[PDB]
Amino acid sequence: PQNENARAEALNLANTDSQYLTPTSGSPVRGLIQDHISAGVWLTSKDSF
Amino acid sequence: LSDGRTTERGSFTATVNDERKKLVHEFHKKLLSRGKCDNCGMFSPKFRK
Amino acid sequence: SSRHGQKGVCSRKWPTIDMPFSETGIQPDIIINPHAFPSRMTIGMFVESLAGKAGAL
Amino acid sequence: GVHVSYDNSIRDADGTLVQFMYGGDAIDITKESHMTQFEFCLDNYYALLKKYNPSALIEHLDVESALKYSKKTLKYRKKHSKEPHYKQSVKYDPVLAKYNPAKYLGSVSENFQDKLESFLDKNSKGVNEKKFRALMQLKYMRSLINPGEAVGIIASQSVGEPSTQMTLNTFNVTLGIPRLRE
Amino acid sequence: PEDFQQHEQIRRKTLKEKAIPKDQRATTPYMTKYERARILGTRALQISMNAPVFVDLEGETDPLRIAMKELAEKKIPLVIRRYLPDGSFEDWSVEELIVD
Amino acid sequence: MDQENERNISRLWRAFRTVKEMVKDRGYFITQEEVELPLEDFKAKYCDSMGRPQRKMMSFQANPTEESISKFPDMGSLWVEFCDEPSVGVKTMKTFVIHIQEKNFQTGIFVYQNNITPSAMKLVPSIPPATIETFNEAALVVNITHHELVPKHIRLSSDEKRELLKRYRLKESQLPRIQRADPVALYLGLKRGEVVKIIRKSETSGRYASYRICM
Amino acid sequence: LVTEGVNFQAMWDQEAFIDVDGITSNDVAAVLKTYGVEAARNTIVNEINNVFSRYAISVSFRHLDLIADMMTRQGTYLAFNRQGMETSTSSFMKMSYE
Amino acid sequence: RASCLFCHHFRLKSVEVHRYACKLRLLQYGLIDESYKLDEITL
Amino acid sequence: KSVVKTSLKKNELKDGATIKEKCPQCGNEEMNYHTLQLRSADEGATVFYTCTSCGYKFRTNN
Repeated sequence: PQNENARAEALNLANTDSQYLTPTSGSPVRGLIQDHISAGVWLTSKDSF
Repeated sequence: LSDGRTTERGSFTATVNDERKKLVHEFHKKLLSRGKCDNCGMFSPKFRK
Repeated sequence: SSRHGQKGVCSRKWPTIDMPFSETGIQPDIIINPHAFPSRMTIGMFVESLAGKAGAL
Repeated sequence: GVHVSYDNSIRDADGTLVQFMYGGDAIDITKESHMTQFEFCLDNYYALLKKYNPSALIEHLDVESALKYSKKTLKYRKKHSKEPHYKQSVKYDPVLAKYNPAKYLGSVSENFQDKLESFLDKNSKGVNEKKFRALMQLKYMRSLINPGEAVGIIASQSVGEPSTQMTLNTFNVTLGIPRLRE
Repeated sequence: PEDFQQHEQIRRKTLKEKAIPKDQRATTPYMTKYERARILGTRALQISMNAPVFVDLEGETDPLRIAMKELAEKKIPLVIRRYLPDGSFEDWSVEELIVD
Repeated sequence: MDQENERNISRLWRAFRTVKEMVKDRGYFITQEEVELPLEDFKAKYCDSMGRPQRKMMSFQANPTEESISKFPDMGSLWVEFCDEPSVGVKTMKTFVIHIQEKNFQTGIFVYQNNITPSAMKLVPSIPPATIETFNEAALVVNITHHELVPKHIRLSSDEKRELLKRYRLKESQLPRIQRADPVALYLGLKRGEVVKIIRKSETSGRYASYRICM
Repeated sequence: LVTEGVNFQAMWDQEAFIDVDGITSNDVAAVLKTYGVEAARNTIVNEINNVFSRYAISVSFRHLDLIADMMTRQGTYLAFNRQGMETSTSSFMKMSYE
Repeated sequence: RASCLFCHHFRLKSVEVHRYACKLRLLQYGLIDESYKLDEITL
Repeated sequence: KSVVKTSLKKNELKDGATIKEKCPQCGNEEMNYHTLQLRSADEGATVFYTCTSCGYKFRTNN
């Protein structure tokens, strides 16, 4: 964008932070993906000291 | 017009537009087919495109 | 691509110093993510990978 | 260009009305996901108190009107619960039909009112209720729609984007998109 | 002549029949994400055109974030006109609105 | 023996039970057990000694409850008419055109059996102070307001249509339009320009009052 | 029961075995002819939700109530097509469809 | 095709033609109830 | 009138494709499969499930 009535509308209406829930079902659309899941089982284990 | 049901510039909504095209499509249904001019017997023959 | 259908872009040319060495000091060439396999189930890449060991002698 | 207006009537861009509140109770789907998580909002009460901070807030909006007219229709509906829909007592409309949810604290559609009450009757252990009726009728107030929201486009993408998944085929009635085209 | 004036007095009578007065306003007391993203838009486009500023700006060159500094401390001289769809409207200020 | 003569009275009974639900809904004074009129008690009053019914016995007149007249200030008498001819004649209407016009009702209902002559349809709007609403008695077996997919319609009066078109600042022709020939608009007898109120039990938030207008 | 055909008038005559105040179909243009328009509206939000449920895609009813109240704004089952747009006001929208 | 070169009116009668036109005067205002009341005057 | 099973009866289909996966909507651990591969070959196994007590349908995406 090229003007300051749009730099606020690329922050406070259409950022990737108000787009956390999709309006189709209310589900969340944003989350880790493949290996950032499989590090949780190793980080939050009971052997990981 | 003394009421607020219309203005000088008129009111035109979707259902009024619905009730307007229905007459004109029926107005152009009736006038297209007829036997004679009926002010009189003085009528004209058909046309063809 | 390998010979089992595992495409993939060269995502980042990674410096050889911050890259894990091995048994000898061998550093690898193509890091492929083991999360790629369970949707593919290309075990033919796994048995190619250890018979490349067993062909290299 | 079907948009919510500033009095919550769903209106097309040339004024021609479509609905009277958005979907029944004027809630965005993107805000309601904890609205029936009454167990959760009890737990984090004090944190969610000062997010929905009523201190500088409850003096600029009407309070004790919707708290009273609802309890007519909470008591008056207890008469005709054993009735079919044609025999219904048609005197009293719901509370939203008189009172704007953006203005009157406690004005609440008839499905959310009956579910806080069922939470405040079954699961009550040292748990109070006047501490909790404030928040979970203020959270309903905060989680309304925004007047001006493009619910004409947003609904039309709730038919579009899942529809690149329903080309599945035979393992009667028409299924998937060739049903949806009809 | 007065065929401008007869053309003018009708408008200012029309424009007075649509302002819903302040004791009879009937919309939300909130700043519903669309005032807030545009009040911060237009005010940031005033500071870029030498508007008088009324805050201790602390080395903040970014013209958008200056308006946020005045939004959270209520120094904005704006008035929101919310059009009800027949043409009537309610001139809300920025003080009497309540932010999220 | 009683092949047709069992069904034709049982279908006519629920048809009669429909009509004493179409009159009570509009605001008139019909009693409780006249709505619930039992078929055993029906045939012992409205059927001949040979078991056949005469519909000339079946016709009646209704008068509005004056609580509803406190809301609809001019609601006249309603006449319910039936027909013992499968072919309604244009001169059978002339008996009934006059009987409305002479007796000075406001609202008329004609029940028929199979068809009306289209020549008899010329006489239908020809009493301009009154109204005539025809009904096929084979089409009135079951009330279509008891069915779950139809919500409870409520017709409105002038002191709340004016509290509507001033509320939402509308015009008349901006509401959702309901047809003239709709079988609910033919049920409650909606004129043009009368907003009806639908309390539809929504699938999300329960009861949800919407409004709708007849054009 | 399930009937592979639509005829409401004859099913009313079968009242001893069918509760005649619960019958539900998919032919919306037949419910509109018999059961008013308000039941032609509650069928549409069922028949749309009978497509997204079999594939387990829970679209919200607030999206469907808006669509069904747009098709049923004129009392008739208006589709979304060239014939359905023919009643409109803003005429560039008509030109810019097709 | 609705025309006649000899009477130079329409083929329909000058009371049938006036009946449809005078409805269309009403339907360029926001009123439909008064449009179907013009057919109450046929004598 | 035929001497083989021309059509099913109302009980003659009793599937047994039991996998021990968790169900959220009715808790039936038993859940069948169906044998397909939907998208172009840049996509995992589309070899479905179907829940077996409440009628829930399941998609084996990836």
